[PDB]
Amino acid sequence: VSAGKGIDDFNVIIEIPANGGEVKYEYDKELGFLTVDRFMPTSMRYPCNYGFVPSTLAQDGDPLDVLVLTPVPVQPGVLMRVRALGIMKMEDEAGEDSKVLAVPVVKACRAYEAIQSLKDISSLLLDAISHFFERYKDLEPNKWAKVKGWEDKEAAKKEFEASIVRFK
Amino acid sequence: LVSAGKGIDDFNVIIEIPANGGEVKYEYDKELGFLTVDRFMPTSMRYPCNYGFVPSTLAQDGDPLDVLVLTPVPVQPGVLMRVRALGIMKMEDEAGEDSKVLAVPVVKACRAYEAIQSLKDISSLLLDAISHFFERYKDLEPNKWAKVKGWEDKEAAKKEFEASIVRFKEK
Amino acid sequence: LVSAGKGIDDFNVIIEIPANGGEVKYEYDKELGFLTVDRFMPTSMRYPCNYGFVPSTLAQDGDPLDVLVLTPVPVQPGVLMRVRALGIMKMEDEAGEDSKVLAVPVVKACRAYEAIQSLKDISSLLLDAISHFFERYKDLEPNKWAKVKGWEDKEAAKKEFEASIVRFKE
Amino acid sequence: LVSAGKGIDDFNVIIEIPANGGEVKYEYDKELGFLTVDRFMPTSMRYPCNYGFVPSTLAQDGDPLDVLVLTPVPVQPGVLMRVRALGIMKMEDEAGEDSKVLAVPVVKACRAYEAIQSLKDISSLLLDAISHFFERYKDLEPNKWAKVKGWEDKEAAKKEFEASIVRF
Amino acid sequence: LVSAGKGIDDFNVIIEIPANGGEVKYEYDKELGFLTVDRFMPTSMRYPCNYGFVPSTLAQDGDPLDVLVLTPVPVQPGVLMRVRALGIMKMEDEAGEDSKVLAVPVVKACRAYEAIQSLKDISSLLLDAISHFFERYKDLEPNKWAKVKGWEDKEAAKKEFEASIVRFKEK
Amino acid sequence: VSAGKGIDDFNVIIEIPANGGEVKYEYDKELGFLTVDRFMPTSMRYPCNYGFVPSTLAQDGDPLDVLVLTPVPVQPGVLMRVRALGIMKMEDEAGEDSKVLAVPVVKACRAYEAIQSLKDISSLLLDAISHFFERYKDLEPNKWAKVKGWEDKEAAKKEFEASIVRFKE
Ligand SMILES: [Mg+2]
Ligand SMILES: [Mn+2]
Ligand SMILES: [Mn+2]
Ligand SMILES: [Mn+2]
Ligand SMILES: [Mn+2]
Ligand SMILES: [Mn+2]
Ligand SMILES: [Mn+2]
Repeated sequence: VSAGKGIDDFNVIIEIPANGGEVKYEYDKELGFLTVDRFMPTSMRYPCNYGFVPSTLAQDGDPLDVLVLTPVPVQPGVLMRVRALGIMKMEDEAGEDSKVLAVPVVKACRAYEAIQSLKDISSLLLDAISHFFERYKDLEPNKWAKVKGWEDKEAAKKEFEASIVRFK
Repeated sequence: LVSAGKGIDDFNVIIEIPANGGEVKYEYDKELGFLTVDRFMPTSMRYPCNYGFVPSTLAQDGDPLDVLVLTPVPVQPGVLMRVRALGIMKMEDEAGEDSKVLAVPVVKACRAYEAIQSLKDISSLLLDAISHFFERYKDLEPNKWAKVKGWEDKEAAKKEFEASIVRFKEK
Repeated sequence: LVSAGKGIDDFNVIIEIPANGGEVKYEYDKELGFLTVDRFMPTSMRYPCNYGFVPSTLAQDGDPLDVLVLTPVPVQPGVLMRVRALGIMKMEDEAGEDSKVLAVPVVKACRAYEAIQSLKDISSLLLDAISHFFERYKDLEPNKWAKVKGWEDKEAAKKEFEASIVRFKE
Repeated sequence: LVSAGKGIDDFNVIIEIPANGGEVKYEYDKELGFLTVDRFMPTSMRYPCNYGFVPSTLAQDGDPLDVLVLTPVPVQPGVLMRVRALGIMKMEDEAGEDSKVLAVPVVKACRAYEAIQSLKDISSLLLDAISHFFERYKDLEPNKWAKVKGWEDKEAAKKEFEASIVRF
Repeated sequence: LVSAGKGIDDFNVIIEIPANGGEVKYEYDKELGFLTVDRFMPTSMRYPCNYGFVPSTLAQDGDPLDVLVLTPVPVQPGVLMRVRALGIMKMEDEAGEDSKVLAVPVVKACRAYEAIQSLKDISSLLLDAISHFFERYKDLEPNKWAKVKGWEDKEAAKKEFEASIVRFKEK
Repeated sequence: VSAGKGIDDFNVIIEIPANGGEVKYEYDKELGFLTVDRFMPTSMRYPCNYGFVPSTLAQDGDPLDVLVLTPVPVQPGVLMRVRALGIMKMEDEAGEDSKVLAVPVVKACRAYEAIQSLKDISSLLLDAISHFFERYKDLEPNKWAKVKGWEDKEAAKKEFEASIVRFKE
């Protein structure tokens, strides 16, 4: 699967739906199956859809992670075309592991057409997202996470581009 | 790789939208081998039944044959079913004519529907709700519109089905 | 395709029906690479746990080994997971012996079930509800029936497991 | 407090268990004016239709008349609705005879079921599913049994309804 | 006896239908003290927001004043909440006037909507979806009719609110 | 509505269902309605049903808070009979506001019949519960909570009885 055209139109395979999280799925490219990663014994729920960009490689060693805001949750395993608004910088027990924040391309979501950059997102929503990643590992032995903050679309673009070159 | 099936009485449909869904509209991409997001519908309308297509077919629309599938409960998108046609809904939108085959699961899959053999056996109010949905689900989309002409019997459905298999074969 | 896993303590399962599902019975078609509708259940019942099969195995009924998977929340149909067996539900139906392994996610995947290590750690009522389900869910289907012999330990589960793999490899 | 309604073609039902429900059984406490928890049920059985009672009636078992209500979608427990009878399910359990009126919403409330005027209008397969539920849902409790004698017409339903209003 | 509340910036609403619901429509019965079933909708549509009424008010149609309430997530039918008006949707049905106040929760209850103070703060796409719904939701119901005229401002909502209180008091 | 019989069989009116919480309901005794308190900004859900014991009065000025563990979530606004397993001690912005932990009476839930004390509950569940009340007001200015710890049924009973007294005055 291609990574997509670019930062304004790239592909994302959804692993976890908005409002999900009690079970964490991970896509297994080798087997071509959506797989169970872990059951999360906590009261936290994903504030948005969660997935990765195919044909990319982040420092983490996994494909680039993506957070996707949508009007309603998307079924895990589904592929969708999105555009970046910015990027969330964070680190966990493994190291640095930022997540791009995206919405669907205009062709797929007219309701979000007015949302063009990170500033068009309420700080409240960003706070809730940051809060989720700050705390969702609280009850997991040996696991932790710290959100450094948010950066703009250009930062997202750079990490996206660098992610393409790192792949192949 | 997936056959259209045996015939009008037992053919394959891949479900893209579950009954009562539509807020998010999925579409299967044969090239990628993934169910994909087509669009998010901003309208208050919801699909009145399951919606999908017959693999290995080609309608006059240039897209695989559309199929509405009535079932006791909604089916998960991305799932393949065996169905049988009861008839076909004729309509027209901005892109011209279009038709939707109306089907139910084969008897083996749904004994409860065995007595349903034709459009006559479907609640007139259900057929009306299906018509209304397609009449109305494009109301808020710019440069798009739709109009339902009427319903036609199983034989008409059979003709469109057979023809769509031919078009596919010749591609 | 997909291996069965390494052992009775750590093997692969593809989920076909989610816990609390069943109104539609799905089956995974390996030849087509699609989850398919098997049939719609006429009875007003629901699966008491997730239901699936072990890839690259072959039970006596001609299908891969059946597996019942207990999880904190239902798993989406079509998903592959890593599990470990607690025991096996011995049963026969209209097509012969078709026993089903009872499993839970491997520790790595479910810390909440770390303490569960045997059937005896499972609620007695739950096991009863599971037996009752398979005894009854085919009531309104002509010529279909089930008789559950009873539950047996992990060792019974292992032999059945390490026997279905032989049939498949042959 | 709350009347039984106008008649067999239009009477009141307080819903206690929604169609597809059953994992938790509610019952309405008239003395407190609250919907309460009755019991949680282990069985994998789910109610094949909505379940409730007619207020201001008295059945054999000392409780108000039981009603099964078929609707296009489940109804929230604790809600009051106006229904019309199609017939009556005759049955006996370990505590004696305890029939249940089968009903649908009045026409003004559900056009969809307008064509359903009597038991004959109900598929025998749905009746079997309902009968099966009440015969099996107490299986996990030995020495607790249930037997459905069969289904009787609207006139038999009307007799029991009026008889139960008498006792009250 | 539940009062209408303090005023247009803080009044009471009893929710009857949750956002995204509607397949069953409920009505609160003050006389019986029960939420009741009004009707089942055949149309394949869902409410674009929560729907309820202001207690201790009387609209021209003999029922309490209708209110549409936008919230972050659906509210359970039968629940009371404190809201503030943004405007009013003018509409008529088969019998006559049946306008509906549009509201959001008071700031105390919903911080996230603090910046929303007038209709212009609501996306026109949502308002269009709401208007479309009320124009079309009776389409399949016999002897019913609806026509949405447009949106009016907070001052208009206030007028209607205060008058409907007057009517109630007048008996 | 009375508080019920005692610590082993008392009445709870449910306000928030297990797995709910996005809308925080609160029962208004004056109006006789379940009402919206506020919408919760965090991406979290109650790890169990939440409610109160009628005809009680805790120190914060409200009826005694109760957490009820059930096999499935209970509809908000419903009354149920429960039995205490223990009590979660904690302070919030409004001061000491402990919450009794309970399960249904045996008649209502025979599956929980063997659960008689906190020891009988998964420690991971207790941790998920403590964590929830520690964090659920994170994005709420001037609201905060400190869980002191879990205490036994006798502790629960003492608080229960003390809340009865306060209500009676
Ligand atoms: Mg705070
Ligand atoms: Mn990563
Ligand atoms: Mn088409
Ligand atoms: Mn089998
Ligand atoms: Mn009875
Ligand atoms: Mn009105
Ligand atoms: Mn409190």
